[PDB]
Amino acid sequence: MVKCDPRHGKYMACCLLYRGDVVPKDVNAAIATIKTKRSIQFVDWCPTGFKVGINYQPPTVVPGGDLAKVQRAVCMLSNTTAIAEAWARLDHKFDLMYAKRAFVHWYVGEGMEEGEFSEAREDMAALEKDYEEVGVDSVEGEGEEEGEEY
Amino acid sequence: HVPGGGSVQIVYKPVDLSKVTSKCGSLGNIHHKPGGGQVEVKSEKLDFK
Repeated sequence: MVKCDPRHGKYMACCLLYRGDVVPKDVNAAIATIKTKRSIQFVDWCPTGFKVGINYQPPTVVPGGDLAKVQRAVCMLSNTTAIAEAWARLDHKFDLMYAKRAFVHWYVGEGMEEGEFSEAREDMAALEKDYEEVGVDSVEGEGEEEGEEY
Repeated sequence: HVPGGGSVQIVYKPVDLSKVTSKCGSLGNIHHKPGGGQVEVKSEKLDFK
């Protein structure tokens, strides 16, 4: 329900949030088999990727409207390297108009400064390197290493 | 006496348009003005220094 594809990076953190007809074994096995899938890839430093909540109470819906009942439901909250493509979209979209100084006069006519505008873009150029570094497989020499097979 | 009249002269006079002079605003020009400035000066290449 963010459109960036989670194949495009690596999970760091997850929270599962169940409601209704759910028992904790069923969940532990749902999580372990997602954990097993190294296609559901996690950053190569993360071991304990999941946090888990379980409510007894089901979601009710509003009457007459588009959302229908289920016996069990799940929300999920997950931090992932794959969203660096949308931050890169917010880079590119800023850079293309700011190279021309397009729409600037509306903000600067409220007395805001060109200095602050440039620091905001600079903080997001740091943010691109923040997502990129957590994306590194904890490299600390001149290459990477492996056992016999993954 | 010699009758038959003396002489009488005709009223006739030559004509000219007097090299007359007026105003003309259009006569004071032969060339058009050069164009305005078609070039951007605000653009920036966004180098992180």
